[PDB]
Amino acid sequence: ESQYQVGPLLGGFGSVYSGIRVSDNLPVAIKHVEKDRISDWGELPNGTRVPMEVVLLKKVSSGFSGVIRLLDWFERPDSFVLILERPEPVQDLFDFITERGALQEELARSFFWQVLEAVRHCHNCGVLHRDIKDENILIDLNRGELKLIDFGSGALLKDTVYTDFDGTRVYSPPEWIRYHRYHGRSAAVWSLGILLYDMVCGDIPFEHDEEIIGGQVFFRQRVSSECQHLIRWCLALRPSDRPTFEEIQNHPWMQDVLLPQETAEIHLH
Amino acid sequence: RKRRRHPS
Ligand SMILES: CN1CCC(CNC2=NC(=O)C(Cc3csc(-c4ccc(OC(F)(F)F)cc4)n3)=[SH]2)CC1
Repeated sequence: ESQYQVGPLLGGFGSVYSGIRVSDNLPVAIKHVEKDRISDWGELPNGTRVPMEVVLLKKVSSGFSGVIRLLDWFERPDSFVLILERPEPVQDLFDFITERGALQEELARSFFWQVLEAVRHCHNCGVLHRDIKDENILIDLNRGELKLIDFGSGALLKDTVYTDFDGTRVYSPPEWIRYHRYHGRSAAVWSLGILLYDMVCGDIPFEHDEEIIGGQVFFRQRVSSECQHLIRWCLALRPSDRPTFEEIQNHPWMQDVLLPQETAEIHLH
Repeated sequence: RKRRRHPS
């Protein structure tokens, strides 16, 4: 209010404004969420009733990571306001892929590794993001670091079946499409396979339900056999046939990853 | 096929 200098609207991008924290000129994003539009609510450690998004953001925002950090939040009469970290300079991964086309595998490896580490961090914090996609990934173009955003479709991580989902349908697995259910981890691995294909091919593999359930991955771009193999494994139709995060990260295609700064110097600067 | 965003 007096704490923040409010700049322009960032980015059908909800209501997120550029901001500067007054105390120390920190770049922030100021995200407004209408109470009437929130379906999932939770309670904080002290029983303050808040949107689930706030609960999940607090759980992941302790320490450094590839997750955007919630710095503060406020309740207003008809909304919640969320103060989030803002890297600068930044571009989201969707626009990056649109402008550059299919990524070199070296770059895709670095990015994909970082998303994997970020999603492991969420899972270690008891959080399932449920909307892993290029649009929800920011690239810090100077540091070469990726940041996961928008926990508005997320849930507490659990080992039992999920029967609700409001993420992005084209990144959702066939068990969701066909049966209206999924397990968190295996569904996340499906969406990571869609993302990896998107990176190395320049667009997602499936647009329609029939393609999602079909179990057929055609490569439009030149992609190494090892990368093709990892993608097809992540997109196994049967959830139990998909790799664990450990198996992904030990896959031959994932060896010799660049550091974020190396990535920035080679591909972004 | 146009590359497009997809809402949640
Ligand atoms: C597809 N979704 C729709 C809802 C959107 C808004 N919902 C969101 N939920 C979040 O937690 C957010 C956090 C956050 C922190 S910094 C930042 C940012 C900075 C610059 C941008 O502009 C660019 F890239 F051009 F520089 C765009 C975004 N966003 S944004 C996010 C994307």
